Amino acid sequence: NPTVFFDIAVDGEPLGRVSFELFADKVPKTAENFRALSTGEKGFGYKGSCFHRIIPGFMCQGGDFTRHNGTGGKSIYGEKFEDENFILKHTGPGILSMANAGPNTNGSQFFICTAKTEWLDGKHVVFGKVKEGMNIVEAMERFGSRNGKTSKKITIADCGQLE
Amino acid sequence: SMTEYKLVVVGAVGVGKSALTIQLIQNHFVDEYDPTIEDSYRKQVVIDGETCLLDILDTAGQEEYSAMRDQYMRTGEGFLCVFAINNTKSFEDIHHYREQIKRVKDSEDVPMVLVGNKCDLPSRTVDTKQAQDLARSYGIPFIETSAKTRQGVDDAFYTLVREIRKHK
Ligand SMILES: CCn1c(-c2cc(N3CCN(C4CC4)CC3)cnc2[C@H](C)OC)c2c3cc(ccc31)-c1csc(n1)C[C@H](NC(=O)[C@H]1[C@@H]3COC[C@@H]31)C(=O)N1CCC[C@H](N1)C(=O)OCC(C)(C)C2
Ligand SMILES: Nc1nc2c(ncn2[C@@H]2O[C@H](COP(=O)(O)OP(=O)(O)NP(=O)(O)O)[C@@H](O)[C@H]2O)c(=O)[nH]1
Ligand SMILES: [Mg+2]
Repeated sequence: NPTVFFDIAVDGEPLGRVSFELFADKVPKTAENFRALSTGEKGFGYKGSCFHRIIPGFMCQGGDFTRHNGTGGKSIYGEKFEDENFILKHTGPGILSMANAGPNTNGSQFFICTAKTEWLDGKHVVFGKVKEGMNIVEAMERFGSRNGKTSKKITIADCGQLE
Repeated sequence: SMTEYKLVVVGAVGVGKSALTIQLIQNHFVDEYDPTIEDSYRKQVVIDGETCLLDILDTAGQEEYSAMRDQYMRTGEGFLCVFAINNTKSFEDIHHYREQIKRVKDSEDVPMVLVGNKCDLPSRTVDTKQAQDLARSYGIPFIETSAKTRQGVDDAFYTLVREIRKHK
């Protein structure tokens, strides 16, 4: 399974690096989309985009690099692509899963769980998990709120694939 | 100070609850889809010559969280029950919202307005006559709206305030 990283910044100040294992063995199409968006090899991707929704006790959501307002994003397969499978569950903190607006609407938005979110099982495609730097994701919660609006700009300052 | 009215906007996902509310508050049409978690707004208005403050709660249509609606139904004074005229399922969902509000309030006499939104669209599947008949059986007003053209937007929120005033 491939590994990717995000270097997180807060109002332009470094916070730290989070790394992810992508479950290409179980969700290869979904893992590949996230991997390519993290390297930027298609000429677009996550670099410079923000975590627009952070809800303490639940998750951190980001990935809208086309509209920068929580409604956008696109995959490497087209604006949206189908749900690959729901094999993996939202079992606890660190799970990496696809955001969507209903069935078969995966784009580039994703979320990282900071707790178990089992009611999302069967509705959101789980495709990876945090490998290193979970404390960075935990540190992002203090910039969130009940309805997810953030109090500082939380950005992916850099991202890429690890050897 | 002016009277404050606590209004709650409910209905199925995508019927236009937020688009209607943002048109009222900000005079702007949201064409993109930004599904709501929870948002609150305030606006002062003049209704029948009396100035008042609208405190509007814009709720999520997500069916997964239907059991979490009780608290805001307890607090709300009046409800805008919104469906989309091109979405028969959203019209069927209305009965479920009214029954939920009736159960939480334990009353048949709750200030409500039925709102048929997206009347600008040519693809109508819910007839005006069906919705008028449903509102009549509930004893509430029915108003057709478009968040895109602003047709009926003020009227729907103003009518809900008039319903609250008549009830209290
Ligand atoms: C009822 C309130 N409420 C809650 C919630 C629920 C709970 N519980 C439920 C579980 N109970 C246990 C069983 C007992 C305990 C109490 C507590 N407190 C809350 C919040 C804090 O009260 C304000 C939520 C929640 C979620 C939504 C709407 C309302 C919600 C909602 C709207 S849109 C969406 N969900 C999916 C969304 N879609 C888009 O963003 C589309 C945008 C357009 O196209 C691309 C992009 C998406 O993919 N994600 C990625 C996945 C996490 C998800 N967002 C999100 O934010 O979940 C937030 C949250 C807090 C996890 C859930
Ligand atoms: N043509 C037209 N489109 C509308 C109208 N009202 C809303 N829409 C569109 O319908 C979509 C959903 O609207 P939105 O207000 O977000 O719906 P909501 O009921 O608040 N959804 P949620 O429950 O997820 O928060 C958006 O693309 C919006 O532009 C309307 O009167 N006419
Ligand atoms: Mg909304």
